[PDB]
Order: sequence, then C-alpha cells, then structure tokens
Amino acid sequence: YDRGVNTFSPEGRLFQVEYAIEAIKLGSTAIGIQTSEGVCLAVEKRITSPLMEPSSIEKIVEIDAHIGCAMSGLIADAKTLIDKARVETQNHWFTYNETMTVESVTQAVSNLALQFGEEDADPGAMSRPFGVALLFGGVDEKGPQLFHMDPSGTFVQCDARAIGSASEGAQSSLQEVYHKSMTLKEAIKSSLIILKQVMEEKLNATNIELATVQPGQNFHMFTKEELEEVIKDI
Amino acid sequence: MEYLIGIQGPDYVLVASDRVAASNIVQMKDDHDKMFKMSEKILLLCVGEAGDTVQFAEYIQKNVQLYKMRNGYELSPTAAANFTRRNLADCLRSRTPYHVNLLLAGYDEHEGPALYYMDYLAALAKAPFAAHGYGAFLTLSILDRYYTPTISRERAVELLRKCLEELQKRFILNLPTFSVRIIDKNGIHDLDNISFPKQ
Amino acid sequence: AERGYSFSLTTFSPSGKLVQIEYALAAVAGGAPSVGIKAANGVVLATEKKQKSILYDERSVHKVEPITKHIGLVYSGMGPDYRVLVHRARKLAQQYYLVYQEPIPTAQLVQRVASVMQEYTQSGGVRPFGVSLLICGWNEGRPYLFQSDPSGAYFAWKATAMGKNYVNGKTFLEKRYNEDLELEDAIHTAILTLKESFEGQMTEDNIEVGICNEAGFRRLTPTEVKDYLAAIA
Amino acid sequence: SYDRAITVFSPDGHLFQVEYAQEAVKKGSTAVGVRGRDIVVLGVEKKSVAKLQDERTVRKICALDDNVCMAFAGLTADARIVINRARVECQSHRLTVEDPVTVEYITRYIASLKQRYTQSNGRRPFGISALIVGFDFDGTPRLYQTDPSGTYHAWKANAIGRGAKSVREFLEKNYTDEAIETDDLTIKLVIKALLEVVQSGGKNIELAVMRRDQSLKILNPEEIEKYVAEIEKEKEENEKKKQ
Amino acid sequence: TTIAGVVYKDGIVLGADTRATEGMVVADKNCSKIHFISPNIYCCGAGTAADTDMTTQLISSNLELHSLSTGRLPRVVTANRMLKQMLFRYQGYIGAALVLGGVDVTGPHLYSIYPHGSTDKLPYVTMGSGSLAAMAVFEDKFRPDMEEEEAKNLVSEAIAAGIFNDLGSGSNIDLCVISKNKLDFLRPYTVPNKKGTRLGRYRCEKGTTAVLTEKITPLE
Amino acid sequence: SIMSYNGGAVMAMKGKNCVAIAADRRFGIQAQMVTTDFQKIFPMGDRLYIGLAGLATDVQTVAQRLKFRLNLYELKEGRQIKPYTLMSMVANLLYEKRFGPYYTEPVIAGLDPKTFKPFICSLDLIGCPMVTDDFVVSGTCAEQMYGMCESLWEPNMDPDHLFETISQAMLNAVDRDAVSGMGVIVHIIEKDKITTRTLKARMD
Amino acid sequence: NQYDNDVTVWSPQGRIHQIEYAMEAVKQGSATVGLKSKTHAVLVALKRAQSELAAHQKKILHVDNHIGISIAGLTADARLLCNFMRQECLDSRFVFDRPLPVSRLVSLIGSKTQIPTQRYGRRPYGVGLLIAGYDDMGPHIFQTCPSANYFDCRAMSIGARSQSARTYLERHMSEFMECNLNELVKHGLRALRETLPAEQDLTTKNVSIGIVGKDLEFTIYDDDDVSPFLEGLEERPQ
Amino acid sequence: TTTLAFKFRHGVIVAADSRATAGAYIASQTVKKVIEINPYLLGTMAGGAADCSFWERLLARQCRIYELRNKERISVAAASKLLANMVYQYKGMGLSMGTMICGWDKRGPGLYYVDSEGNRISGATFSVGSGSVYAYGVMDRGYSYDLEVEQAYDLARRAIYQATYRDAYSGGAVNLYHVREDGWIRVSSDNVADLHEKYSG
Amino acid sequence: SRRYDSRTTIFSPEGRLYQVEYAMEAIGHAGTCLGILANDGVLLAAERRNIHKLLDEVFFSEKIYKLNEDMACSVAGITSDANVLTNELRLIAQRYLLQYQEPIPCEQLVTALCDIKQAYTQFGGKRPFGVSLLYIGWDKHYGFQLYQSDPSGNYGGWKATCIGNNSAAAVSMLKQDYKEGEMTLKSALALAIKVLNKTMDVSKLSAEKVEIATLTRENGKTVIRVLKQKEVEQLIKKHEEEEAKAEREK
Repeated sequence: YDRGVNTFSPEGRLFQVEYAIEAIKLGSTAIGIQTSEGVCLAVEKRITSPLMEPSSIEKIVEIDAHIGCAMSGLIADAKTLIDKARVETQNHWFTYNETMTVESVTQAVSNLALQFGEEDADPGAMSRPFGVALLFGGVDEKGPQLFHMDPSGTFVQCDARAIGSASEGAQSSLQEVYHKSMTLKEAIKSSLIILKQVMEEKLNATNIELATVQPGQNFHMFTKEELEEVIKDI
Repeated sequence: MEYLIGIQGPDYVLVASDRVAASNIVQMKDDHDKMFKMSEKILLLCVGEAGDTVQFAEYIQKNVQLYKMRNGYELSPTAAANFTRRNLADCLRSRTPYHVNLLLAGYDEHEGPALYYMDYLAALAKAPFAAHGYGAFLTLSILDRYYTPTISRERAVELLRKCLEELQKRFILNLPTFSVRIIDKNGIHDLDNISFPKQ
Repeated sequence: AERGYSFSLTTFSPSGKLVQIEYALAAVAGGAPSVGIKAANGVVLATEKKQKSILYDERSVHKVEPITKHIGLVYSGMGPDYRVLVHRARKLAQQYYLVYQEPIPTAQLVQRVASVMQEYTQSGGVRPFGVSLLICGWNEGRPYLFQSDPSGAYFAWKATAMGKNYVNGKTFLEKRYNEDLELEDAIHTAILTLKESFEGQMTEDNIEVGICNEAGFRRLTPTEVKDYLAAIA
Repeated sequence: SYDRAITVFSPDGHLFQVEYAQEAVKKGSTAVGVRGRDIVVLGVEKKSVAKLQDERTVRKICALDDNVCMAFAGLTADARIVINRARVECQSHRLTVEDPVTVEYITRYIASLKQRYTQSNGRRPFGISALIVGFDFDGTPRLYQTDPSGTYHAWKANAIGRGAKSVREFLEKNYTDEAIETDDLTIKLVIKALLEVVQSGGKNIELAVMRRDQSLKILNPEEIEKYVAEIEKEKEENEKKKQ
Repeated sequence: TTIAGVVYKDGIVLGADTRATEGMVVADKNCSKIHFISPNIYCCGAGTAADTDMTTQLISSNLELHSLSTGRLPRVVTANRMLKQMLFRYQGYIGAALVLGGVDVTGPHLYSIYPHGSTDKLPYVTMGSGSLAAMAVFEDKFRPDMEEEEAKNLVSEAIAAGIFNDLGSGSNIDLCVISKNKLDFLRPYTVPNKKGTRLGRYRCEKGTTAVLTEKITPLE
Repeated sequence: SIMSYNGGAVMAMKGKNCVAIAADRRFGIQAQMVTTDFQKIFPMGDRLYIGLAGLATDVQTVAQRLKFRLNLYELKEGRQIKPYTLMSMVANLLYEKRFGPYYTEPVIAGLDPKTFKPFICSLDLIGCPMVTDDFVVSGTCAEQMYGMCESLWEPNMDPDHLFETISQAMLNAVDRDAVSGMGVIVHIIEKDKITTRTLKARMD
Repeated sequence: NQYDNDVTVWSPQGRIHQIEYAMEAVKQGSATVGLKSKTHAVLVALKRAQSELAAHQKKILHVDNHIGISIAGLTADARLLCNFMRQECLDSRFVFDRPLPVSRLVSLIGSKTQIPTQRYGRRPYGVGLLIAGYDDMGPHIFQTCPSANYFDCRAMSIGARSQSARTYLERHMSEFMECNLNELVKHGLRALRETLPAEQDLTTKNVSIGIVGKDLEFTIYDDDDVSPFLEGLEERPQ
Repeated sequence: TTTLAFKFRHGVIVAADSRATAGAYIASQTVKKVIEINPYLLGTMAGGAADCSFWERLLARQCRIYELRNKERISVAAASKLLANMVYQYKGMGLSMGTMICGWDKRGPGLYYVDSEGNRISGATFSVGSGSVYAYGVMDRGYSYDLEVEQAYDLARRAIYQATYRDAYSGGAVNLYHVREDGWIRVSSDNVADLHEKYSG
Repeated sequence: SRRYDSRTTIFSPEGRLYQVEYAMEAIGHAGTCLGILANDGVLLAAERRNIHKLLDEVFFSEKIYKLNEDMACSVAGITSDANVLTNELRLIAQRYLLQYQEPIPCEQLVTALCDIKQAYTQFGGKRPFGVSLLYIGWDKHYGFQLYQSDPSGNYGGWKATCIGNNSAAAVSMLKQDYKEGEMTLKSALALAIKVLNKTMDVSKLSAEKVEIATLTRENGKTVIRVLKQKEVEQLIKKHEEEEAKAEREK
C-alpha cells in the first residue's frame, strides 16, 4: 500500500517524518553539554573494520569558528544540511559583517524542515525528509548555547542532550550528573564516561571524537594526545 | 601588442610568441606565455582581448583533456582545430563572442605536422607558415622570401631569428624576448628564448 | 487546473509483451474491413462504409482520405484516432513540402506517421492508437502501398487486408490476385475481396474506394463505384 | 516532467530503494583495492571472461584524471554515468582552480551525487559502489570508497561486490607493514586477496597500479601470470615446507 | 519590379515583369513573380524576394491544409486574412508587397497587401517600383466589366509602361487569367525585349587556357 | 562591407550534357592575404557541387551544416539528393537566419543523378533561389563576371569549350578585382567523369 | 481506508479525512488560550519541555507591532505561516504606510491555507493559530484551523486538554470586556491552569504571555518577566 | 589612486595611498585601499571603490567556505582565478576594477594582478592606479629580490610617496602591509606631510 | 495518479530493474541476429520475420540500418523503438562529424546511445526501449569492430556474438567454431550460415529467410554491402555440400 509523502496519520502526524525519527534510532549516539565555560560535543565513530581509516569519520564538524555540529543517523543526508548552514553563516557575515547567533543558524537549517513533496514543486526538490538528528554547540552574546534538531524541524535549546541509539539511557545518565555550574572538565569527563557506558566497543583515542567551543577559544577538535590525557582520568 | 608566428617543416612545427603583457603605456609583464598545451603534441597560441583569450583557450584545453580521459586516445590536430573553430563560430552571433586570434600547432602520427590559422571571426585555414598581430605585416613577407617546404629546423630557427630581428628594427613596439617551442614525433620541446639584450 | 500523467501507460509484461499495443490491435481486428492492392500502374484502397441507419448522411464523413495530391489513406479500427492521424499526416506532408519544395515520398510520410504512432506507446499519460493504416502513393514513377500498425511499425505490401476477417481476405488475395494487373482489374479484385465479408447487399453507398495512379490520388465517385459494382465495367 | 518520490522512508526507518541498490552492488563483480607506500593497486574479479569478448571494452577500472583512478561494482551503465560526470568535474576543477584534484574531493563529489539521487523526485539511486584510488600533491597515497547511500570512507584496503565479506576478512588478516613493503609485494597481496574468491585462474583477474607522479599502469596477463606464479611458488616455499 | 492586377467580367487578370535586380545590376532576366496560392488563387510579389517567396509558400501550404480539411475550394478572404495577420505580426520586417487575386463561390476578388499588414480591396491594383506607370495606364484606360482579351491587353499595357519607364523593371511580361471555369497561366505573355544579335564570335579554342594541374575522376 | 571582408568569387555555367563550377583560391583578411588554397567549392554528392563566396566563416559553417542535413537526408531516404531539392534545402537553411543571416551567396551546379540534365542556381544570403539556363555568379567581382559571361557564353557547348569559357571568364573577371584571385579552380562535371583543374593565374 | 490518503478524495458521506487528521495535529500540541478586553488582547501559552535539561518550546511568535500569534501543532508549518504573515504585514506597511488590519491578514491566511486542500499531492497545514491584534476596530482574537477555516473569537483555547479552558472561558466571558490588563492575563492564566492535573501547576518556566493593546505594542514575557503576573494568583487547591 | 605590490625573498610588500576623489573634489583622504580579505589574503583597490570592495568581499566569503569544505586554505592562484571568473561574467557592463591579490602559498609568495577587463597575471612587481606610472619609476630603480625587509619597506613607501607628489588624484597617507608565511602584518600608515619632512629635510 | 503509476524506473527487492529484464524477454522472441568479426572485414547476419508472399520489398534491407559511411547496425526487439534509436544514432554521428570534421569512433556512438537508454532506465517513468543492437564498423583507432547493446544501456565489444531467439545456443556454437586472429570474411560467412541454419526453427533455410551484410575496407574507403539473394544461395549450397561431405565419412 503506497500513499503520498505528505499524508497525515489519523493521529495527526506525517508518516515520513515519524519514520525518519525511527531512522535516527539506528545512528551513532552523541552527547552535548552546555556550560558557562563552554560547550562540549562527543560522539562514537563506530569503526566496523581495522582497515577503515577512522580519521575519515567526522560526525562532528565546524559550522563556523564559533559553532560546531554533531550529527546522528544518515550522515550522507547530514552533509547537505552542514553545507547549507556554513553557507548561511557566510552570507550573514557578508551582509551584516557580524557573526550568526547559534539559534539563528539552527533556525536556518530548521527552515529546510518539511520542504519535501511530490506534485506542485520544483524538479530539484527533496522527495523525503532528512533522516538525521543534529546538535549545534556554539558561543555568542548570550554565551555558550546548545541546540537540538530533529527531522520534524522542531529545534530546542538544551543544557545537556543525547541523540542516537542509546539516547534514553545516556539522557538519564546525563540528568543524574548535570548542574548549571559544572566546569568544562567535568562536562567532558561526564560525556566520555556515559559514552563508554553506552558504547559496545572499548573506549579509546581512535574510537570517538570530542570538540569544545569556549568564549575565549574558537571551535576546537581534540587531537589524539589531547584525548589520551582525558581518557587517562577515567 | 601581441605577436604569434608558426613555421611548418616536413616533420616538425616551430612556434614563437612575444613575452610582453602590456597595458596602457607600460609593460606589466615580461615573461608572459601565449602558448597553451592541449595534448602531448598540440599547442594553442592564443591572442587578443583581455579576458577572452585565457577563458577560451582554457575552455578548449579542458575539453580536449576531457576527450582524452573519456576515450583513451587524444584528438588529432585537425579534429582539435575544427573543434575550437566550431566553438568560436557558435559564439560569434551570441551575446558573448570571443575576440581571439589563434594558431594551432600539432603533430599527428599519420598526417604529420600541422599549422592552423584562425581569425577572430572563426575562419580556419591550414598553412605552411603564419603570423598574428601588427608584427605579422613586417614578418610574413620575409617568410615568403625565404621559406622552402623542406626547411630544416635549424634553418627554421635562423629564419625565425631574421623575422624577430626585423621586429627589433622596424616595429615601434618593444618586444625584447620571445617564447620558442617546437613540436615533433616526440612531443613539445622548449627551446631557449630568443632575446635581444637591450637593458 | 490540469497538468498530465508523466508515466507510461504501456509497459512490458513478464512474458515480454506490450499488452496495450496488442489490445489496440484487437481493436483494429474488430473494425470494418479494408483492402489495398498495388497494381503495376496504380494502387487501390477500398473499405466497408456500412452505416447503421438510412438517417446517416454518407456524403459527409469519409474513410478514404487524401493526404496530399499523390497520397491516400484508409484505416481499420477506431474512427477518431484515424482522424487525428490524418490531420497529423497532412501536416507532416506540408512541412516536408515547405522544406524540400518537392512532394513527400510515400515511404517518408509512412515513416513520420509511424514515428508519431510510436510516441503514443511510450510517452506519458496516453494509450496507443486503436488504428491500422493503409497508405497508397505515387512517387518516382513506381506505385506504393504501406500499412502502419499501433506499435508504430510499418510494412510494404503488394496487397493486403485489415479489420474483420482479414486473414481470409488475405488468403483470398494471395490466391485470386497477382502482379501485372491494371488498376481496373485491381479495383475489381478489391471489391471482390471486400465482398468476401460484406454481410448484406453491397451497394455503391456501402463501400468507399480510392485510387492512386501517376495522375494523383482521388476518391472514386459513387457512380464509378456503381459501374464497378455492376459486376462489370 | 516526472515528479514522484521514488526513495521514501519505511515504517522501520529504512530507505528501501537504497538497500535494493546495495543488493544490486552485492551482485557485482568483486573489486578490491590496497594502498602501499609509493604504490596503490586495484584489482577486479570476474571479467565475465566469454573469450569471444573484447576485454578492453569491459574493463571495470577507469581513470578519472592523470591523478586519480577508480574501480567499481554494480550496474555498469550507472557506473559509466557516474564516471563521466566525475571526469567532467575533474576538469571543471582545473578550470575554476589552477590546482588539479584531490582524491577526497572527487570522492566527495561522487558521493554527494549518489546522495542527491537518493533524495530527488523522479530519480533512482545509482546501483554501484566505487573504489577511488589516487596520489595527491604532497605525495600521500589514498584509497576511498563510496556507497549507493552517499556515505564514503577512507580505507587501507577494501573489497566490494560478490563475496566482499570474505575478501574483507582475508584483507583484515593479511594487511601488514611487512606486506606492501615493496610494490611487487603489494601487487602480490592484491592478487592473493582476489584469488580467494575468484574461480582460481589468473586469466580472470584484472589488475591496475598507480605510483608517484606516474600514470596508471594496467597489467598485461603475462605479468599477472608471472605474479600469480611467484605467488604459487611462495605458496609452496613457505606453506609446503611447513605443514 | 512591376506587378498589377485587374478585375474583369468573368474574373481576374494578374500581370508581372520578369527582371530581378541586385542593386543596379540585372541578375535574372526571367524571374517568376506570379506565385501559386491555391488552384483558384494566385499572388504577384514585389518587395523582398525571399520574404514574398516564403510568405506565399507558407500561406499556400496552410490553405492546402485548410481546403483538404474543408473539402471545399479556398476563399480569397482567407488568403488575405492569413497574409495580413502574419505580416502585421512582424511589423513590416517581412518585406512582402503582394497583389492577391482569385475566384470564389462569391466571385472574383483582388486585394493589394502591404508589408505592414494593411490591405485594400480594389478592382485594379499595382505594386512595385514601376507601380506608378502601371497605375497611370489603369487610371487612363480602365472600365468596369471588361472582356477577357481587353483586360489582358490593359494589364500587359500597364506592365509594359512599368518595364519601359522603370529601371527596376524589364524583360518579359507574365499574365495569369483566372475565371469561374478557366486558368490561363501564360508565361510569358510577350517579350518586348531582346538582346541584340552577337556581332562577333569570342569563342575560345581548346588549349588557349593554361593549366597548372589536372585530375580526372571516373564516376559510374 | 561584410561580404568584401574576405572577398572571393564563385561561378557556375551550363553546357550540353555537362556543367561547370569555378572559384578563386584566395583567403585574405581585408588587404592582407593569409592563404592561397582556400576551398570554396564543396561536393554534395556525385555530380553535385556547391560554391560559397563571402564571409569565410559562414562559407565553412554553411558548408558543414549543409553536409550535416544532407547526410541525414541521404540516410533517411535511400537516394542521392536532386539538385532542385538541394537548392530548396539550402534556401531553408539560409532563411532560418532571416534576421541574423550567414554572409554567403551560394552557387549550385550539378547534373540530375537520374537523368543527366544540367542544373545551376544561386541564392541570397537569406536564401532566395534563382535558376538560369546559362550562368550564375556570386562574389566581390560580380559585375566583372557578368561582363565576361554575357560575352563568352554560348548555348550548347561541349566540355572543352565550357571549360575554356568559364576559365577565361573567371580569370579575366578576377584579374580586375583586388580581393579575388591568387589562383582559380574549375570543376567540369559530366555523366561519366569529373575533371578538376587549377588554372595558371596571376598572384597579385 | 481508501478515502484516507489523499486530500482530493471525498468520502462517500461528504467528508475529507486528510483534513480531519490534519486537525488532529492541533490537539497534539501544548494548550494555549487567548482572550480580549475592550482595550487589550492577550495570549497565554503553556510551554512544554522534552526532558528537564531542555528548555521549553516557544509558543508565542511576533508578527507585527500590533499582531502576535500562538501556535499549536507542527512547528514547521507554524514558522511557515508566521513568515507569511510577517511578509504580508511588511508589504502592507511598505505600500500603504499603515498597519495591516487583523481581519484581512486572517482572511489572507484562510485563502492561502485553503489552496492545498484541493490539489493532488498537497497537504493541509498541520497547525492551529491564535492571533492577538489591535487596530481601528479595537482588540482581536482569531483562531485558524488546518481546515483553512477561521473564527473571530471573544476568547478561545486550543491544544491538548483545552476543553477545560474552553469551559472556564465560557463561564467568565461577561467579565472580560471590562477587565483590566492584570485581571485579563489572570483569567488567561487560570484558563490555562485548568488544563493541568492537580499535581502540576504554572511556573515562570512553562508559561509564556503575549500582550498587545491601545497603549502597548505586541510584547512577549517569559522567565522572570512573567513572575509579576503569576505572583498575584489564587493558589487554587484541589 | 596609487597602489603597488612586489614579492621578494621575505614575502610580499603591499602599499597604497589613501585619497579618493569625486571629480576635482577630494571626498576622502582616509581610504583603506589595502583590503583585508583574510588573515592570509590581501587585495588592493583601484578603479571603483564599491566594485573592488564588494567583489573582494564576495571573494573572502568564497574563500572561507572553501576552507570549511576542504579543510585547507585556498591558494593565491585559486583565489585570483575565482575573482577573475566572477568579474568576467559582467564584462562590458561597466565594472571598473584593478586589484592585486597577494598571499603566501604552497608555491610561496603569490602576487596576481586581476582586471575588470579580464586580465589575470602573475608577476614580481605591480602598480595600479592613476599614479602607477610614477611609482613604477622609483620601484623599478630600487627593486631587488634580495632586498632587506627595512629596505623593501622604504622602497614601497618612497614609491607611493613620489607618486603622491606627481599625481593629483593620489595623496593623503601611505599605508604599508607585509605578507609573510604566517600571514600578513600591518606595517605602517604614515601621513604624506610627515614623509615630506622626513624625506626632504 | 500515484495509483496508475506502474513505477518503471524502480529497483526490485533483489536489486534489479523488472522492465529491463522483461524487455530482454521481448528481445528473446525476436528475429535471430548475429555478428562476426574477421581480419579483413566484419559481418551481420539476421533472420527475416518479414517473410510473406505479398510483401513488396522496397527497402535495401529489413533489419540492417546504415548509421554512417563507416558504420552500420542491426537490431532485435520492437521495430518502432529500433527506428527511433537508429534515427538518434544517425543524429549523434552527424553531430560528432559537424564538431570534429572526422567520422565518430564506433565505441563513442554506441556509448552515446547507451547513455540515453540508461537515462530511460533511471528516471522519467517511461518504459525502456525494448531493443538490443549489434554494431559493425571501422575506425582509425581500433580498425574493424563489433559491438552489442541492451535496453539497460549496457554495451560490450565482441569478436563474435548473437542476439534474439535461441541466442544462447548460437553463442555456444560460436564459442566452438570461432578462430581468434585466424578469421576471414569467407570463413566467417560460412560460420554465420552454419549457426543460422541450426538456430532457425524453419529448417532448409531459404535466402527469403536470411539477410546478410558485410563491412570491408577497400582503397581507403569503407564499403558496406548487403548480399544479394544469389550470393546467399551460393553460401547455403556450399554449407550443404560441405555438410553432406563430412557425413560420408563414417
């Protein structure tokens, strides 16, 4: 039985959007923590072979020098949104000579939400939702911010958030350990801990990626050694 | 203003061009190269308007290279020349015509050495020797006077020198140095630059 | 408001068949029969123009239509489709004439019309024509007789039949007809092969005939057809 | 034009058309690739050796530019399309930018292309996977792979097509810094890997190599036979006088 | 060019000269300026030659389609409409000056059609560089309801006036007579012009032309 | 003028059961000659040639697109093209550019491939066809060529006399034109063979 | 089940199921209430949080200086409509240099939202709106449904468990037209409150307020700027 | 306007005056004619101020997007090519623009002249503007690839200065930038009146 | 609309295109057509399904299309689709010729058509072209050439192959008899006559049932000729007189 991509369920939801939400539950789990000292983003790489170069796995990217993004689900779909976000920030810089607020970027990417459909559309329009969940971590005038976005287009600010397969467990673990006065060190530490809890493989320096954004420092992806120094303090 | 020259021998093509990039009353560049490699055995000497030369030449170049990568073999100098001529002719009555005069030198394994002359109107003409620019008016006759179809490449270089010296003598434009290349069975070879140590 | 279905209505079956084309052919093999004979010095097309009442004005619509001055058409199958194809064929002929200032060769017209027919077996939102065509023509001295089917395929015939009982008409033609026939004899055997099916009294208004010699294509007058239907003349 | 959603989500959150495309890939001739130090080698299995067929016309190892070569597995026609588009883009890169092309760049282009075909109305996913191989300026040798989904990754060695799991396992067990210490050793490793799924021959193996600023080199069956010979010798001078 | 048309008792007489000039040099001495539109409709053409050719051919084609569909003989009003609307659409950039004449179910009809798309229905019309001379002939010697030979004589006289008084005109005279049941496409009517007989024989004998290169190619 | 930018001349002449077509060989840009072997006459089938004078680019381009359409014609239909038909084809091709014309005035010369009846014609830059029973000319020395052809041409000439006539006409007309010449080439075609000659001509 | 999947398909009983299913999307959203005096128009909305470590969803959006909205349903459709309304208001100020009349903006929303409920492959907007405005005819509260229908309300509530609010509002209508701002916002807050179990209640964390009036441009209050409104309510006990 | 740039052993020297006129009237004397595209890319301004500024800003945007996408920084050649290709599409429309793109690259110090006419040439020394002829005179007489840094600075400064002296449409202040491998540094911004007293007495 | 769409450009669960395969089935029920390469030429030989007593025969052939002065093709499947594709092939060849002023290499022509067929398989929602083709030609790059293309836009170069009814058997027979590097036009003709004689359902084999064309190189020009019925009968008689010769030995 085939119906349109813009069909409502009797419950009042779009089948494709819901199925996309389902599609996220297979993605690598990711953790973001917001803190007055900065925002941290951590994600497991999920290497499926020793033959696969893990440095070619980036589930954390720089949107701009003050905004990073962690992605879960269908990475191929995520690349498009990432590029669109970067282009958006650069256009905003060009026009106004000032950086974008994290909420503005997030909103921009969220504008491509339900921009899919069959009839009455361009011949280069999307046929289906993006099967991807995003975590934007940034620093602006309102300080360190962290936002979460899903294929519904609904985006919301979060203090600490987990996306992916082990979303629920990791979120509970986060709730148990988060307070609005942690240090960045405590945040990173916690993230790596919960990540190790939910990851099926043994946590190591070439198995996850971690990035921070602090008010005094641009977006930074942690090196192997910098990761080792942290994993040391398990 | 720009000068090109080509001389075809029995088994080689000799080409030369001035090395001046000029604007207004000043020489802005003195090591400018008018030549474009398009295959292992094809040179495109392009001259004319400011942006049109490089745009057109490079477009043609990348398309020839594309042909090579798509089919495994290279274009013949003839097929190449007719290709550039087709492109130039199609843009002639369009919004964006290209003011370029060009020479195409080449060597085919079958038909041998080839020299093509192209007007900015896209008229294609095969010739034993040709030249572009104001300097041509002072050099062509010399070629007419001294060219024989069996001319050796050594004698070809000597003749070229005669033309360039004539340029040094009568032409009001400076032009102190000249790029010189030669194409044969083995490909494109760079020869020493013909220069006249003014200052 | 309206747009259009952009997918094919004609698709391959697992057996490898284009079902809609064969159903179209079924529609052809259910229409009034038509005969075509190429005869050395000319070509004959004839068909059963049997009405359904005395109220029908048979002097208003025709089945034997001219395409130009030297090409004629008849059909078997659905009328309206045929009418469309007739307009289109005439247009094609005139385009050819505008470009070459030379009357269109019969084979070329057949090829172009056949191309149009093929389009409607692959383009979106349409069914194929339910019509087989018989096309007669005079070009380059020789006479010409073609048939085009709903698939868009065409064949050159010396003689043939289409529509109801086309197989028996075809056999009848294979036996009771051959080359070196003058156009008159051809008309004779054409009305003869149509009579192998025309249930009822075949009058001068029950059938329509068209000829094509090197003087041009034309429809036969009812009078001429009466004289031929006198089993003589 | 045709504006219909072909690739859609299933209730369990799967993209069925993409999965079927991946199946189509899984029905493809086995293709493997390994990266060495100053050499990179790719080899493809069953050439559908009909012998009445011109091998040259059915090679599954193409060159995108002087810098980058590629193998594939899946629907040969789709592969032809993607390959030629990749070539155009390789040249347009040279036009728009004086510098040539990086392997990761063209890999990214191809990947994005496939993804685009997974999310556009009227279109159908490319039923192929590609092994992209090259040497970038700076001299670092690289091997990437793409997928009908649009995902792409770097590898040290990999296989795609029929029995990709088997050859992948073999490569996992055999890839060392001792093997691929010399060109002749890396090529040997590739042939060894391919012969673990092929119908055991040498006339059924195509092998191409790239090295340094040099052009792509395809190996004639004489040289391939020689390598498979030294292989069978070492498979009887280190495996025979032991077991 | 001198073209004219007149309406007589039984139909219409069209007339034209046969000179085609490129600049002030005669290119054609026997140009046909009377064009077929339909079996009952003909059209003389002055102005831009290619434009009159293509316009007249296009309209002929469309009219053949029209009559083929209608099964009837075309009307002159139809030709006039098609021509004038096509021409108006192009705002004079199609240099077709025409004399359109024919016989209908409604009788004989003569229109003059200007390149901008204006038409005039008149018993007698002239177009072309020699039109004023021909018009003089008409305005002097035209009467309504003439007979065939009289009308032919009048038109040929007008075309002659043009021929001998206009540098744009010359050579022969073509007439086209169209009646309710006859079509006399006389071509040409009468050549009042002849090249004088050659006084000399400038014949060159074989070998008088020096040849550098020869190459014989056998065919089949 | 645009037509005088490159110059050149093309002529065709009727014979008995034969026909002739000739052209100069100069390719120049205004006052300057670039080449002396420029082709202006193109085979469009056996016993059917076309001559193109005017702007060199459009000579080459019209020739090429003509060969395009002609090849398609000879493929769709199973026959070589008739002369009238080729003329109508060229006319169509030129009139397609009515408001942005190619600057060439073509000349067609050939024998009916079925019969042997000679055919000649010339066309506008916008494709107005003109058939004659004597001769046709096109080029920068049109008046000259007219002058020669009106005085030399006889009706029923044999191949040799047709040759001598068209050659003398071309030579003497071209020799009074600054932008035409640098050699003359003549194709005389008959039922059985085709003779191609280059004339001894002035080179100034 | 064959009259379920396309908006262009009538049911044999004179209904369109896709429209109704779309209407169901409004009920999935957190409740919101809107009421007017004779001088002011007030939206009160119960925000809503995923987890405790996530902020509460925005419910009130600014359109023009005199017009604001409260959303219920698909947030993407909400932002879509919001941008449409903003653009229309801007257009009106640009061309006429006067603020766009609320009823006309609403009419435009109706026209725009009706269109895809008649075209194949198109879907209704999955969002309900409450619109607060003030113009030459005073304060205004409007309600827009996915059915592209709209209503001029004296007060209204939409979203999950909004029937309670609807009842309360229906009781105290006669008071509203003469209330002062504080009392109006109070009533709105009580209406919003009746949409909750006895366990949970209003906070400065899960309530957004929006006010527009004769002496006040459309303004949004939340966090600590809501406290003056809440700290003035009767601790309604079970 | 008088701008110059030259590359030598130690990088790329970029210098410019600061006068901007509307006819004979001096509209400004505080014009930043050296455009900071990047921390690693310098442009210059000659012709139309708006055209140069806008298009090189667009260039900056494109370069940043490039750095994000490819995880590396654009080359001088690719940047100049990008700019040239962008400007070429408006050829004949009236854009007035003569710029010098200066940077440091894998190929070392890079310097490209880019025209609104379509020119794009690499070279050792360049000078653009109504005073370019005067600057060329002194720059050419003093230029060496083996110049010392202070010598280079003095040369550029003097060339721009003499140019201000002869050219009516050039003056105000001499601004001087230095492009090194680690990026560019704002070297100096001396006023012409000061330089007058420094140089003459 | 979504209801009536047969979904023609869609993967099947096993990862295949159903319409392409079904098209191949249509091809399987078409006139047998084979091609063989040699050292002094290349040839096509095909079964004629247009074999009735009342056919007029006005064309040079039935299943042999001339594409180019150096190239010809034969076809199998739905004939109208073949007319479309052949016309397009001619167009492509003439475009290449207009552009480069030299004949198009055969492989390029084949690829050019195959990309169109592939495009038809990937998007549009149209049925594919129920047609397979055999290409014979000559070029200055690879000399004599034989190609084959399927409705999937998939193509291959062959030294000998067959297409149409009983194609597999013909392929096996060809695998038996072929002669790499030792092939002549005469021998290849014999082989064609043989395989056609065995594969064709209607035995005895009349020239009224077969159609042969050769492509050869004579004096710098390329020659394409369709064998007259007489030559064909000579070949058949030769085949029978060789077959009755090897049967004596027992």
